[PDB]
Amino acid sequence: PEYQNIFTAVQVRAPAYPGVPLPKGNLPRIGRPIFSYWLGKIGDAQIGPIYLGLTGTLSIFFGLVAISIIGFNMLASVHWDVFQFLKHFFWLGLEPPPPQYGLRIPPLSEGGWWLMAGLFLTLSILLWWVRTYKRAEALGMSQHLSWAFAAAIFFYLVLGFIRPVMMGSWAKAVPFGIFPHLDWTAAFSIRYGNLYYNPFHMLSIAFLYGSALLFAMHGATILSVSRFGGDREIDQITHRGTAAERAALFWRWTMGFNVTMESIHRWAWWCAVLTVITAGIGILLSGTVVDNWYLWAVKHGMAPAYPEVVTAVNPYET
Amino acid sequence: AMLSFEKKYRVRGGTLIGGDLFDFWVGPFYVGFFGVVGFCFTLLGVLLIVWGATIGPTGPTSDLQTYNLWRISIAPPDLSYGLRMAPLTEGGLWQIITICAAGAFISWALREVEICRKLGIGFHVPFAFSFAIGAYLVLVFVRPLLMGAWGHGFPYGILSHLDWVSNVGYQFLHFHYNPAHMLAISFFFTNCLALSMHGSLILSVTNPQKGEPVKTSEHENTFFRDIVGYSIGALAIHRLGLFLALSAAFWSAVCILISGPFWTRGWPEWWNWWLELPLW
Amino acid sequence: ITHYIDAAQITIWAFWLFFFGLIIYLRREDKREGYPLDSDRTERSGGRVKVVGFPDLPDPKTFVLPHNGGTVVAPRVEAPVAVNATPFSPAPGSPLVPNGDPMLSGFGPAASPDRPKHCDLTFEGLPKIVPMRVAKEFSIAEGDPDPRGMTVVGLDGEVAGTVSDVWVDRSEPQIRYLEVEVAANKKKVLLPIGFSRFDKKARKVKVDAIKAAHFANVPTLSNPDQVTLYEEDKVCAYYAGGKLYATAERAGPLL
Amino acid sequence: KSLTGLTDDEAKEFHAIFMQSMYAWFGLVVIAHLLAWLYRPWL
Amino acid sequence: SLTGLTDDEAKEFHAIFMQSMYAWFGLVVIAHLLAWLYRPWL
Amino acid sequence: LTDDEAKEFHAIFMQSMYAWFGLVVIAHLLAWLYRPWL
Amino acid sequence: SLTGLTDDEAKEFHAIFMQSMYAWFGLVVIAHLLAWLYRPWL
Amino acid sequence: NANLYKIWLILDPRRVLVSIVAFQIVLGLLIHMIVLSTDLNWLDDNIPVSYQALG
Amino acid sequence: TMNANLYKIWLILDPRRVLVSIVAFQIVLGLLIHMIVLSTDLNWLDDNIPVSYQALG
Amino acid sequence: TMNANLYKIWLILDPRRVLVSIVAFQIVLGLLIHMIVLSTDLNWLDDNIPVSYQALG
Amino acid sequence: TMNANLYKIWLILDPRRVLVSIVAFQIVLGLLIHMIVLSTDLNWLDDNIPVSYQALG
Amino acid sequence: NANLYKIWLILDPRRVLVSIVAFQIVLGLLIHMIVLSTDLNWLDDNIPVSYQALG
Amino acid sequence: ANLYKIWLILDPRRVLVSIVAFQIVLGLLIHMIVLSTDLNWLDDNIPVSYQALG
Amino acid sequence: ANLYKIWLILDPRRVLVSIVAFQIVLGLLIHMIVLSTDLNWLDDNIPVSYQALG
Ligand SMILES: CCCCCCCCCCCCCCCCCC(=O)OC[C@H](COP(=O)([O-])OCC(O)COP(=O)([O-])OC[C@@H](COC(=O)CCCCCCCCCCCCCCCCC)OC(=O)CCCCCCCCCCCCCCCCC)OC(=O)CCCCCCCCCCCCCCCCC
Ligand code: BCL
Ligand code: BCL
Ligand code: BCL
Ligand code: BCL
Ligand SMILES: CC[C@H]1c2cc3[nH]c4c(c3C)C(=O)[C@H](C(=O)OC)c4c3nc(cc4[nH]c(cc(n2)[C@@H]1C)c(C(C)=O)c4C)[C@@H](C)[C@@H]3CCC(=O)OC/C=C(\C)CCC[C@H](C)CCC[C@H](C)CCCC(C)C
Ligand SMILES: COC(C)(C)C/C=C/C(C)=C/C=C/C(C)=C/C=C/C(C)=C/C=C\C=C(C)\C=C\C=C(C)\C=C\C=C(C)\C=C\CC(C)(C)OC
Ligand SMILES: [Ca+2]
Ligand SMILES: [Ca+2]
Ligand SMILES: [Ca+2]
Ligand SMILES: [Ca+2]
Ligand SMILES: [Ca+2]
Ligand SMILES: [Ca+2]
Ligand SMILES: [Ca+2]
Ligand SMILES: [Ca+2]
Ligand SMILES: [Fe+3]
Repeated sequence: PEYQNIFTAVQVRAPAYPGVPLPKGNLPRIGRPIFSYWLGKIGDAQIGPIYLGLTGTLSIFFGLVAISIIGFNMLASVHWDVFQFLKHFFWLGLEPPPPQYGLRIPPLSEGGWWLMAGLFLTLSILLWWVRTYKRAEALGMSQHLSWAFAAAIFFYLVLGFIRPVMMGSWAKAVPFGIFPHLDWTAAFSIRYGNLYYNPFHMLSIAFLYGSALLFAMHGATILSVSRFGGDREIDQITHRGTAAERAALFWRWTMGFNVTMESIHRWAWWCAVLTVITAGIGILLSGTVVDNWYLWAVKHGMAPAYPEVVTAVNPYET
Repeated sequence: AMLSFEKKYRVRGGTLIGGDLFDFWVGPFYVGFFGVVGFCFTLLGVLLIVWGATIGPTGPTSDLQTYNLWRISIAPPDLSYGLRMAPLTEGGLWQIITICAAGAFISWALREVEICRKLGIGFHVPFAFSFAIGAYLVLVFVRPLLMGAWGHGFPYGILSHLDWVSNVGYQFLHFHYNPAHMLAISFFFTNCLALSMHGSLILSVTNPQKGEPVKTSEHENTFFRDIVGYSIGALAIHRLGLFLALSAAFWSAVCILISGPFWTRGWPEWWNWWLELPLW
Repeated sequence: ITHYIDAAQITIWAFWLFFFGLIIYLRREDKREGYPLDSDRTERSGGRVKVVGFPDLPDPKTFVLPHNGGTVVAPRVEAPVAVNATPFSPAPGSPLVPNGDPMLSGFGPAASPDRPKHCDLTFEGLPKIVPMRVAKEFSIAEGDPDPRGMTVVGLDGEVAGTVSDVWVDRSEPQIRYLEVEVAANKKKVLLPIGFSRFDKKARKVKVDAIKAAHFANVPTLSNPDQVTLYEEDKVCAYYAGGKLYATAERAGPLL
Repeated sequence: KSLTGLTDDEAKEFHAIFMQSMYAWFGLVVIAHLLAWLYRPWL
Repeated sequence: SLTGLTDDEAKEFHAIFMQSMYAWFGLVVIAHLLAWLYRPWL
Repeated sequence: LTDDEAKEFHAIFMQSMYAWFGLVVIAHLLAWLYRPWL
Repeated sequence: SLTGLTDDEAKEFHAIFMQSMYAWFGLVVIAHLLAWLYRPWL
Repeated sequence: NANLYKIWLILDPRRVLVSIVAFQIVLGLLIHMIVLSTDLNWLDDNIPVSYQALG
Repeated sequence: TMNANLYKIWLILDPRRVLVSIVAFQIVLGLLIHMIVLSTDLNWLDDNIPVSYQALG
Repeated sequence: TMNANLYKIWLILDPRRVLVSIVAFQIVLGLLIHMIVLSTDLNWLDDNIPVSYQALG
Repeated sequence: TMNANLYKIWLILDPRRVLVSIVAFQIVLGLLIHMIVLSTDLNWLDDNIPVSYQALG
Repeated sequence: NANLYKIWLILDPRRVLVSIVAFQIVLGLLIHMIVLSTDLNWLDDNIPVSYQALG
Repeated sequence: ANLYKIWLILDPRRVLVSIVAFQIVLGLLIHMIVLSTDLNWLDDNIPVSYQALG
Repeated sequence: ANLYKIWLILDPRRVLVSIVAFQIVLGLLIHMIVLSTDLNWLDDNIPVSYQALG
């Protein structure tokens, strides 16, 4: 047997770190940090403090309004009956405006709340993007997080905003609800002739699977060399240690090639980012360019053919 | 060839099977006993896949045979064969390739164990890879076995296996409501977010703004505390990423394992236990 | 009208162009350590031939260390370092066998590079990894046992010593090493947390990596109140050598 | 100073046992196909 | 040299290489003749 | 590589490439006579 | 002075580069004339 | 310009040559395929003859 | 109507990176616009002008 | 026409690894050829020769 | 027609290691050959020989 | 040009050769597969005869 | 004439192993390609079909 | 005559455990093979169908 470094067996405590000092113009952080013993079994025990300037304050306000408009309409849809709200929660949703209204602002009683929730969540997310940018700037760090976040925002924007406007109707955006947004996902594939045959859907899957592949590989690799301090990747990158050396040789010996302690995080960065880049393109092309992905795949010679063992007379021909 | 620091690690021993017989490298690759065995399973499986492409579903002279990369398909047997071996040209080829794949996959993982033993590192990577193998084996062994026919396996074709997934999913009307499937997807999605967060942070502290020194552990913790009020820690982020990726694979296996063997109706109707509770 | 070319097909081809460019970019970044490769082609060419594969190595980047720590470059020319081992066979691709007593050979899983002889620093510039004797602001989290005073046992259950102190990470609070006062020689040696299992009810730390008698040769610290990167790797590698070397059965194989 | 560590005499010695052993294997292959051709000619 | 082989060593390997390659191509031509005689494809 | 070594490689490289191109031309004349494609 | 080459080496490399590129562009023009005679696309 | 040659003092000639070669090959493969996906396709145009019919 | 000291921009922005980026940007834009034009009525490749070559055979 | 110095190949190619490579490839190749032949009209197990055993019983 | 120095193969391959490899190969070969034969007309389990035992009930 | 030999002071002769061999082999396989995908296919043209009809 | 000097540039061992690996792969590929076609000599019922005997 | 010397070169204890693990799998394998054929003894309604007794 051996220690697997999954749980911290013996936690130590020190007075909470208030954070690296930020340049003038940043607001003071807020909150008195607390320690969670149980969070400390799997990771860092400190919770807080937090930074909250104008960007994040504006972001949270937009976001609370958006979330409440959704919940209010969910509760209204079971006539304020809290017990039925809990019964039906996973089924409830806030529905996009009917197609008859196009891209015009629809009535409060029939779609106006969705558009307001969509506007304010979108602004809330865009302000959160600025927050990720500013927090790196104040620490003197490069902008990799905000670049990756922008890729996720791109996909989010394509789903609910760019494509509906291109298609001339808010009715083609996504409803706010757990199971309702799953209906939207399945119905979208049905309507557009089977999303499996969308090549950017295929790529997005390759990269989503690859993210789990790469984090399983990297996550597992680092814990196996954490006995050599391999989790301390900053100093393994500047001052290659036997942690970084043994990690590369494990993979070199397994599959014939390897990366570095720094560059695995580039592979990881791009794999995750390409998941949502290709997803946005795939949705951006659906309805706007390709109306039936299967027939598009047939046209370019991709669709498999099978021996005919079932077949049906088309009653519309007869 | 070797990494410029590699030679001092190329130590003898640590094998599970084989000892001195196969204890050698071939270029970068370590071989060993499970390298030899895995190579044979792999080359056979790959060559039998290509042979299936060569003869197609109904012989090399028919219009259905094709080397088109998207359209090549090697399919499992009809369900009527049950747990028996079908003729090679009626799905038996698929059946032999499956065993090669399992043997290729399991041999790869055990070779990894021998490499860990040489390097004196933990066994997390072959352990984690076992979850992917388990999911493949749930798909081609456990779930077909519980339902009584190897033909419930999926076909080996780049696009044809998406048709399998599609038609198996819609057997349950609305497969999105599978609870293990929802949980697994949450893990797949959360894993992707976490991976982009981790990659970004390491690159942003080791490659800071021009004129800045390399940043510190204190910067890393401060940075996510500044954004979300919490930092999990540089060790724990690797703990988290492994947990999310493995959880995604595990609940994948669960979500397909229950679809047929432990549930036969539509997946939305499963949630009627919730709806029918005597609270509402 | 009808056209074979359409925007979905155009865009997917554009992605492949981007993607293959990305792959070559990534493979360049991958070669900032360990390259050019040590081969027998470079030996026989008299060094004329450098093995680097494709793509070739990028132009060097610079890492500026805080607190006037200097500059690191990548890739970098690294001086060859002798391997304390002899080939099992003269044929290419053969493993090597450690010289002398394997635990002390610095070879195989006992091996490690020569990291810098300085201490990793906190943002404020203090030695990052230090014993609790020095960082008096640290304590054991309530609910968990204090490792100080616990008994250290080797892979064979024999008493190797007692935990004499606990070494913590001041930047990101956690135990990184236990300090072990070895019974046999009364020296104080580091024990990485990665090699330690706590048996809390027994107040025993179990170390599967080495035997009790192997603790006498844990590499020693030049300065008892701090630890250099160089010493960190030498310490961890010595325990790791035991995983393969500490008993005969560990050589393998199973069958 | 050969690449494989074999001396010149060892290469000759290995080569002679290797060549004899391979001819015997190919000989069995010829017998198998003669039997196969007699049983089930395929051209 | 770039391979470590001397000038005389490259002439020796070249003579064996070229001899072995011509022999292998001779087998290839014999096979394509037999295949052409049994089943012409053009 | 020295200057004289580069001329020697270049002379042998060019004759080899033109020879390779000669086989390429012969293959296409054979292919054109058997199966003209334009 | 930023790539290592001297000012004369850059004049010499530029001269060979331009003649090479013009030669390549000449081959390109010949191919498109042959293409226009066989299959005019405008 | 008469001093345009000084571009080889800022751009590495070794890198520029390889990049051009790589770009030209990819462009050449890409353009052939584009033309093959239009009316200009010269392989399956059955000119001078269709070889699958004549056999 | 241009400034005389505009040359001082190369004291602010790296000229090597500017020239490389311009080359990269121009090559990509050129590919994009051709395909944009290809996907419109101005399409010049599959327009059967001067003739249809598939209809010729 | 085997060269007199063909034995020198073992000065370049390692015996044990060459031996392992040959044994592994031939086993894979022998398994492949059998499965190729079985999936054709040359099939010798299901050819009901000398008799069919699912028919006889 | 063997080589009288064929025993020298044990100076190249570790004899104790070859034994373990042979035994496990043979077990997997036996499993493969049975499965393959069971997929054919020679099938001895489902041939209703001497009788079909499902038709007894 | 007369000084064209100096390209091997710029580009590694060893690497250029290996790149040509690898590119040409892949290009040759690609071109055969493309041609075989067209009307020009010389393997399935039943020329000079269909051998499967002979059986 | 000085073509033998190729072994002063390209490693003779590396060329050999590459040729062997390439040729075995190409050889397997060509057999399969030909077998997918009318030229197939295994499934042509030549000289006879042996399954039509039973 | 010297077959006992096998245990001077292969560790007896893991040979045993391999055999035990191998035998149990093979036993499960052979039953599931037999059960999936006409020799099936569970669903053959011999000596009687207990479901039909309902
Ligand atoms: C509708 C959209 C809605 C979006 C809403 C978003 C909401 C937010 C809005 C505000 C956005 C603000 C944006 C940032 C503001 C300024 C930030 C800043 O600080 O700039 C200075 C910044 C920092 O300067 P620096 O000195 O480099 O500092 C770097 C650090 O030292 C440390 O740097 P480093 O050392 O880590 O290196 C940096 C990194 C650079 O990476 C990045 O920073 C950007 C990452 C990309 C993000 C976008 C994804 C791209 C998706 C492309 C795929 C699309 C499919 C179609 C393909 C088309 C392309 C052909 O290096 C690389 O990774 C190299 C990448 C190489 C590219 C791929 C290689 C191949 C290229 C082509 C090869 C040739 C082709 C033929 C080949 C033939 C042979 C095969 O300047 C930069 O150089 C970095 C540029 C990145 C900023 C802009 C781009 C990212 C942000 C926008 C992303 C938007 C995504 C949406 C995509 C939509 C679908 C297409
Ligand atoms: C009607 C169409 C024709 C046809 C048209 C062409 C045309 C046109 C060409 C080929 C070429 C080749 N074809 Mg074809 N081809 C046909 C059918 C086939 C079949 C088959 C199963 O039917 C096969 C396997 C081949 C195989 C081959 C190769 C021998 C060769 C390309 C090798 C290469 O890329 O080298 C890349 C390797 C290197 C650069 C390595 C270095 C060079 C070394 C030293 C030389 C290696 C051996 C050399 C290729 C031998 C043959 C030349 C003879 C003229 C045959 N052809 C049909 C019948 N084929 C090409 C060729 O022969 O080029 C000269 C070529 O241009
Ligand atoms: C109606 C449409 C025409 C057609 C229209 C064109 C046009 C128009 C052009 C080509 C060009 C090329 N075509 Mg085309 N092409 C047709 C059919 C084919 C077929 C085929 C299977 O049917 C093939 C294999 C080719 C192949 C080729 C290449 C020889 C060349 C691209 C090389 C390159 O990318 O360089 C990238 C590599 C480099 C830049 C490396 C450096 C150059 C080195 C030193 C020279 C290498 C040898 C060189 C390619 C020899 C060819 C020149 C001759 C004048 C043909 N064509 C049909 C019949 N093709 C181009 C060309 O000839 O360019 C001059 C070009 O402009
Ligand atoms: C109509 C078709 C014919 C037929 C036509 C042929 C033809 C034709 C050939 C075979 C060949 C073989 N056939 Mg058949 N075959 C038929 C039906 C069968 C059936 C069956 C269930 O119906 C079976 C099981 C077999 C079995 C076999 C094998 C005995 C043999 C391939 C061995 C091999 O590849 O070794 C792989 C090779 C090696 C490992 C290298 C050589 C081994 C040497 C002897 C020394 C190695 C010892 C080494 C130190 C240790 C090895 C062990 C390792 C640890 C693994 N045949 C029918 C009746 N068969 C071939 C044959 O007999 O080869 C002589 C052959 O040429
Ligand atoms: C009607 C069409 C013909 C046909 C047409 C051809 C043609 C044409 C050729 C082959 C060749 C080969 N064929 Mg065929 N082939 C047919 C049927 C078969 C069947 C079968 C199950 O029916 C099999 C198993 C084979 C197998 C083979 C190989 C023996 C050989 C390729 C070896 C290689 O890749 O080298 C790659 C490996 C190396 C280069 C390694 C180095 C050399 C080593 C040391 C020696 C290896 C063994 C050697 C090939 C001996 C076999 C020679 C015999 C005279 C065939 N043929 C049918 C009947 N076949 C080729 C050949 O013989 O090439 C000379 C070839 O050109
Ligand atoms: C468990 C979390 C995730 C995960 C982790 C995981 N995978 C891993 C590892 C780990 C920890 C490795 O260490 C290992 C590795 O070495 O990666 C570089 C591996 C790996 N995961 C891989 C693939 C991969 N993993 C996937 C998924 C996942 N892996 C997870 C979601 C998938 C998906 C989602 O589809 C694939 C494509 C390989 C890159 C590598 C294992 C390589 C290997 O085992 O090589 C031997 C086998 C061959 C070279 C080919 C064998 C060919 C067969 C004999 C015939 C083919 C049969 C096959 C079933 C046909 C399929 C056809 C169609 C479906 C197209
Ligand atoms: C009563 O409830 C209280 C108040 C107590 C709080 C409880 C709240 C609860 C329980 C909320 C529950 C929310 C849930 C379950 C939400 C689930 C949401 C899901 C799954 C959403 C999934 C996808 C949604 C997407 C992708 C939507 C995208 C929409 C976009 C991008 C819309 C953008 C709209 C814009 C930008 C509009 C602009 C308006 C213009 C400018 C055009 O005006 C003319
Ligand atoms: Ca809905
Ligand atoms: Ca034509
Ligand atoms: Ca036109
Ligand atoms: Ca028979
Ligand atoms: Ca029977
Ligand atoms: Ca023909
Ligand atoms: Ca035949
Ligand atoms: Ca019974
Ligand atoms: Fe990491």
